[PDB]
Amino acid sequence: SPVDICTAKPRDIPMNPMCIYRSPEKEATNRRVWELSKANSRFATTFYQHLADSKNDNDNIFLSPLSISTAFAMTKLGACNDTLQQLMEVFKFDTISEKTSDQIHFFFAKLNCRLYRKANKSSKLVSANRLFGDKSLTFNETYQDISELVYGAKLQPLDFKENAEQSRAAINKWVSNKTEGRITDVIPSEAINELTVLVLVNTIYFKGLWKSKFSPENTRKELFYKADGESCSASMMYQEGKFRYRRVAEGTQVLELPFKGDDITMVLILPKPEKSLAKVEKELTPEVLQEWLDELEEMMLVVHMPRFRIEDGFSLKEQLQDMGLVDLFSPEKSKLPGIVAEGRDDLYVSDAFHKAFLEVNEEGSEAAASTAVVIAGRSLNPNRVTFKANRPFLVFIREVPLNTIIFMGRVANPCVK
Ligand SMILES: *[C@@H]1O[C@H](CO)[C@@H](O[C@@H]2O[C@H](CO)[C@@H](O[C@@H]3O[C@H](CO[C@H]4O[C@H](CO)[C@@H](O)[C@H](O)[C@@H]4O[C@@H]4O[C@H](CO)[C@@H](O[C@@H]5O[C@H](CO)[C@H](O)[C@H](O)[C@H]5O)[C@H](O)[C@H]4NC(C)=O)[C@@H](O)[C@H](O[C@H]4O[C@H](CO)[C@@H](O)[C@H](O)[C@@H]4O[C@@H]4O[C@H](CO)[C@@H](O)[C@H](O)[C@@H]4O)[C@@H]3O)[C@H](O)[C@H]2NC(C)=O)[C@H](O)[C@H]1NC(C)=O
Ligand SMILES: *[C@@H]1O[C@H](CO)[C@@H](O[C@@H]2O[C@H](CO)[C@@H](O)[C@H](O)[C@H]2NC(C)=O)[C@H](O)[C@H]1NC(C)=O
Ligand SMILES: *[C@@H]1O[C@H](CO)[C@@H](O)[C@H](O)[C@H]1NC(C)=O
Ligand SMILES: *[C@@H]1O[C@H](CO)[C@@H](O)[C@H](O)[C@H]1NC(C)=O
Repeated sequence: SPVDICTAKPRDIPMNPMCIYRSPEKEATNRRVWELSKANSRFATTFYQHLADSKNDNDNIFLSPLSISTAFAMTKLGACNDTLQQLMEVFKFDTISEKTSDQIHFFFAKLNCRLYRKANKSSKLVSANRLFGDKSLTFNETYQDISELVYGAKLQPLDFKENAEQSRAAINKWVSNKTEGRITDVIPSEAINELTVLVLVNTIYFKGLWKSKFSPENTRKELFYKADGESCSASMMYQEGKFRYRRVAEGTQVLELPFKGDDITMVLILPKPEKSLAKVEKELTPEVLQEWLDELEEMMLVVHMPRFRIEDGFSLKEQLQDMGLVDLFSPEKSKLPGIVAEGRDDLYVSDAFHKAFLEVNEEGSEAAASTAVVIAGRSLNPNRVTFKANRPFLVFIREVPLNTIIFMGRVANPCVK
């Protein structure tokens, strides 16, 4: 073969983007891949807190932080100066020993190969990345080749200048194809206009089978009482088995439900019966979570968990700006000269969107998500569909061997609307 970046060694691919940043001084590939995972999780939890804090406590939250990271790592390929430094610091890519910014993508390809280049039994875990550039412009060749080489991202030309809305529909349909119909409207209406230069897209799809499934015979319907609202119907599944469990500080229950193969698991964090999720969420760090996992012991238990689905869609502009990502979104100060032929400097991100889906039932779980960075479109207002319910719990879908948070969120409403 020409190249499988997966087997390749760091001194093989000539992965040399426009600008490089050196992180201040504060196997080697395998240890760096483990370091990338910690970065992603610190980004995950920190990002989670800002998102949580901007939403109602009784509303659902669901996302793929990995997706986001990937999408903005692709965006980082043509960044420069403070925009390059900001991307590095916000996604915690500057927490790895290797100071070079160009090295990050290499380990991200390693990480991605481990994740999605096995296709391991009863654990469909696939990912697709794509760049959608205006059809009249000329993209830097090095940028295109590296984006394809590292992220598997080809550049599909779309007429943004004359057919913006047709282009948006084309991108949403591409995302729909890669997520099995789960993600249908990543880009919201009017996000893409006539001046849109490029859209960077990531998508992840999961479908797992439970290692120990619930039987539909034992599933029963029961009334769920919303915050102040009325009641709704929720389908509660039941099962009795041996699960890795632990009740940590303050009556906080941590339960792990493995997927066939044991490489991918779902983790549930339920706050004490009366208490809220605010404390757990406020003190939520990667290290806290790792401590909890380390305290888990196998144990016979009865599991009552709902059969449900939750979708969540939002802009990421607010939260990332608050986290330190300011330059990228400013027309005036954004620096992305590695994308368009002739090192073009007037590009900035107008908005970035995320749409995630989660479905849990008797046979297993299925998740999907998509991130999309729009360069030079219109910046709109986050259309909030605040759906309040009660007594929420945390959900995490992780890859065990690779220390990776794929999906993450809060299920507050288990009813079927
Ligand atoms: C998104 O769009 C896609 C279309 O663009 C949709 O995909 C369509 O999905 C259906 C199934 O869901 C699929 O049917 C299968 O077709 C198989 C193979 O097609 C290939 O045909 C020859 C060889 O067979 C290839 O050379 C040819 O190019 C075909 O198509 C390409 O296939 C690749 C993958 O092989 C495609 O996908 C890419 O895959 C890569 C992975 O590296 C990555 O995930 C990409 O992201 C992904 O895009 C690519 O789209 C295709 N390229 C081109 C240029 O077209 C059949 O082999 C298969 O049939 C088996 O299954 C049935 C069902 O159970 C059995 O009954 C059959 O017998 C058969 O089983 C076999 O039986 C043998 C006995 O003879 C036995 O020995 C053997 O082991 C096996 O058991 C099945 O019919 C469509 O082909 C596919 N469309 C296209 C155009 O390919 C997708 O649904 C869309 N998603 C949404 C949500 O809309
Ligand atoms: C496309 O981007 C590549 C880098 O990703 C540019 O190539 C660089 O060219 C300048 C020459 O002045 C030097 O910095 C290096 O020789 C090249 N590589 C690196 C690592 O920077 C190339 O100029 C860009 N092409 C266009 C037309 O914009
Ligand atoms: C960053 O900006 C300065 C000027 O603002 C420029 O001279 C330099 O080439 C840029 N990139 C790096 C890697 O410093
Ligand atoms: C994972 O298990 C199934 C066995 O049929 C298959 O998809 C694949 O061969 C296995 N993955 C690897 C890494 O071999």
